[PDB]
Amino acid sequence: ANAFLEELRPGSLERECKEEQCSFEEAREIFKDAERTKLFWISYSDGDQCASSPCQNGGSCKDQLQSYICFCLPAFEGRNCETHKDDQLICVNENGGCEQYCSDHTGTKRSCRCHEGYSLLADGVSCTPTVEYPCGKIPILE
Amino acid sequence: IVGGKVCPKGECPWQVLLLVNGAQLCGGTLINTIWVVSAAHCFDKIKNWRNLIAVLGEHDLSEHDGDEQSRRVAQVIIPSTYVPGTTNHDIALLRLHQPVVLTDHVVPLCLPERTFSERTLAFVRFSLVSGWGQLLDRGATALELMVLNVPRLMTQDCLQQSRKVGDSPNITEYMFCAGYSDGSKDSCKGDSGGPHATHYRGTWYLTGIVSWGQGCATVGHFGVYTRVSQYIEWLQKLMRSEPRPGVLLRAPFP
Amino acid sequence: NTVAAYNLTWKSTNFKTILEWEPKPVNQVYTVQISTKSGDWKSKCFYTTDTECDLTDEIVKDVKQTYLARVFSYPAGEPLYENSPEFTPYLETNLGQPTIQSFEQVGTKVNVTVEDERTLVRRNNTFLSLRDVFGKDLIYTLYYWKSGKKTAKTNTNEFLIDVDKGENYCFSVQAVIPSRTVNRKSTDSPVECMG
Ligand SMILES: C[C@@H](CCc1ccccc1)Nc1c(F)c(Oc2cccc(C(=N)N)c2)nc(Oc2ccccc2C(=O)O)c1F
Ligand SMILES: C[As](C)(=O)[O-]
Ligand SMILES: [Ca+2]
Ligand SMILES: [Ca+2]
Ligand SMILES: [Ca+2]
Ligand SMILES: [Ca+2]
Ligand SMILES: [Ca+2]
Ligand SMILES: [Ca+2]
Ligand SMILES: [Ca+2]
Ligand SMILES: [Ca+2]
Repeated sequence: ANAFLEELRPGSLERECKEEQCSFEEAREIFKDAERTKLFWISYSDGDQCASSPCQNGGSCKDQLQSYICFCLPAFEGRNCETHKDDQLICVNENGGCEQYCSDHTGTKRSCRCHEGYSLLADGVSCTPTVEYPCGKIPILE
Repeated sequence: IVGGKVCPKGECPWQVLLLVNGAQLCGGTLINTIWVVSAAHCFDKIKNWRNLIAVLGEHDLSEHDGDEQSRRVAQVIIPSTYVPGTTNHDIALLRLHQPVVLTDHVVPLCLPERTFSERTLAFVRFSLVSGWGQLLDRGATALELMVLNVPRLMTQDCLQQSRKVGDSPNITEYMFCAGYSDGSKDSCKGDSGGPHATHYRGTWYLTGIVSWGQGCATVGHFGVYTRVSQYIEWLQKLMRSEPRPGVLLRAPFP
Repeated sequence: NTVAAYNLTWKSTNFKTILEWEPKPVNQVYTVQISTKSGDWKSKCFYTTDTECDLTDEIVKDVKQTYLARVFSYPAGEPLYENSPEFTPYLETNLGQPTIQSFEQVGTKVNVTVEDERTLVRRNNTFLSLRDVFGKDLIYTLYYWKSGKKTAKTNTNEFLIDVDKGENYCFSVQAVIPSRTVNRKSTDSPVECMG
């Protein structure tokens, strides 16, 4: 920034650009050379994208050049940590976690079922054979 | 099978061997103790209808190790929409006259329900294909059961990566492609009707019936299989129906 | 009816990989699938109205693997779909802009340090740094002026250059993966000068 009698003093990157906010001329007045001022400026002007605080649900944000990078906690994902993995429990997702049959539900949680000759365990997703020779099993290997 | 391996005795327990007048006909898939799924095209020029035998527990065509069981087939049901000599709706359902006995070498493949197959089993890449068919185009048949693992394909891809043969029959919504385009591996004549089983979370399901292809393992052509998922309820409705007299039955589809 | 998606682009930096595509949904929704050349297809972004999908958690399970993805279009009232180009994380993911951690003056020699910017690759909940992922494949390049433009190279995160005990030098670094022929160099960091 420029004050009454400050520009009588030679430029300073801390004082003028880090301490105070400088302009392009002021920076050029320091680095002197066009390209040197360019190189500094391309980074000095292409702001902190993390300022809008774009990473939701706990993710951390690393600013970039006209962009940023979000690092999300384990249960989230997406460009801004919007997706909750805990909410993706639908049959079109890993067969809804069901070992065999998965029935999708609107307001209710997905419900697993099984094939004849098997029974749903207590965990609500596994199926155990109810008969000696259940269908999709190779006896010699099982 | 072209480019497969001999399935070890007992590890392809749902494989059935269809015989007519004593001769080797087609493969099949045990779905429970009384029913087996096969291809409609195996019956196109069959005259001896009461001379149809289904053999299970079979592995080596050159020996009887007492593990094999055979039953005569009481009924073969094909969709009324199927047109002999053609490609579409190539599925058949056989009612075994007497129920076989599930043993270590005789176990049925699970017939899944339409949505599980459509949205889940449809996405596991590789599935097994087996039978006692030709070991290569016009080549000899196999004596020991042969298996092959083939990667499934969406029809758009199958169409995008195949040599445009102006006479090739269209791949309909009743079938899917699978295998390789480099002429290395594939099902083959003699395997028709046999199973295409997909493994999922510890259990095997029936996803396809070996149906057709442009010659076995041709460059720029995949083998096509019957999309069993489209026939689940049709298969179910029929397995609940009383035995309509006569061996052949052209049931309405659906 | 629907319209197949198009211009599927992979966008990746420090392993944060996101698939983008067109067009903007108009009476249709999309579903994406990912897989390695010969693995089962995994669905992500179910019935999304967005034209992008975060595939990071999938690609970072093996950054050296090659993945193909597809985008399905469903009518909003086999479906249409388009395959994406292939993407091998390790060779194509962009190296973000580096950041000078410090520049200590040791006698006549000055030591400049580049901080290891974190990648999205995880290990025991932790995020590995660019150096834990690329290792010896990562070369950092220093630029420094006093009118002049000198450079230096290091296969670690630190540089030691001879400064003329008489002036305030300036810096700026670049991350470079020599083995590459695609995205082998990153954008130059922010200029840092000695006050
Ligand atoms: C269905 C109908 C449509 C007409 C048609 C036939 C071929 C191509 C397009 C249309 N026509 C047929 C096939 F498609 C067929 O398919 C394959 C079978 C197994 C493997 C195949 C492969 N993957 N190459 C292809 N095999 C056929 O005949 C056999 C002949 C000799 C010995 C065994 C046979 C048998 O098994 O029925 C047949 F009549
Ligand atoms: C699937 As095709 C056309 O190659 O036979
Ligand atoms: Ca000033
Ligand atoms: Ca100034
Ligand atoms: Ca000032
Ligand atoms: Ca100030
Ligand atoms: Ca000036
Ligand atoms: Ca000024
Ligand atoms: Ca920025
Ligand atoms: Ca035998």
